[PDB]
Amino acid sequence: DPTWVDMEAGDIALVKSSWAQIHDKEVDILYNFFKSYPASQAKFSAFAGKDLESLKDTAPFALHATRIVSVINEAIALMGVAENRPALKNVLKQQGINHKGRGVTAAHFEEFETALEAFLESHASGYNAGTKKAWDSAFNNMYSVVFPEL
Ligand code: HEM
Repeated sequence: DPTWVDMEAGDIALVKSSWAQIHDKEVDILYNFFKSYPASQAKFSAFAGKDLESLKDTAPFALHATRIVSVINEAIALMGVAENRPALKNVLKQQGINHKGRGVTAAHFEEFETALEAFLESHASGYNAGTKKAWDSAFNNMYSVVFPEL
């Protein structure tokens, strides 16, 4: 599994600022994920077997979208400060523990990354190779803690 490599401060800023451009698009982020990975939608109790076009703009869909984004928001808020590293790692570890119980794989997390990258490329103004590199570094570090729990 990946090895943690401390992020540069500028890369942390690139993640926080590009995130801020999409974090109020929770429903669209979830829709993009399930559109790109229908097999992931099949794992969800509220969504399996339902038509994705029907699910958008319903409360159960916004509810799950908000839950995911709540955790991402917190994790990204905890980045950049040494005294917050234990708290950040505990958020990440708990998500790994919780998802282990749901049969979610390392590749599934990478699929979520792939879809988010495409969404950031579509919606974050000024997205470029540096933005991509910064998120790659953030995901590497997330995986270093999450993958061993899966
Ligand atoms: C950064 C990525 C992700 C985050 C932040 C996240 C977060 C969450 C949260 C907050 C919940 C709600 C229950 C709880 O609070 O523990 C949840 C449930 C769930 N997640 Fe994720 N998740 C992520 C990625 C994934 C991936 C890649 C999959 C695989 C397809 C997945 C599948 C599920 C399933 C099946 C549930 C349970 C739904 C249910 O009980 O009906 N998650 N996740």
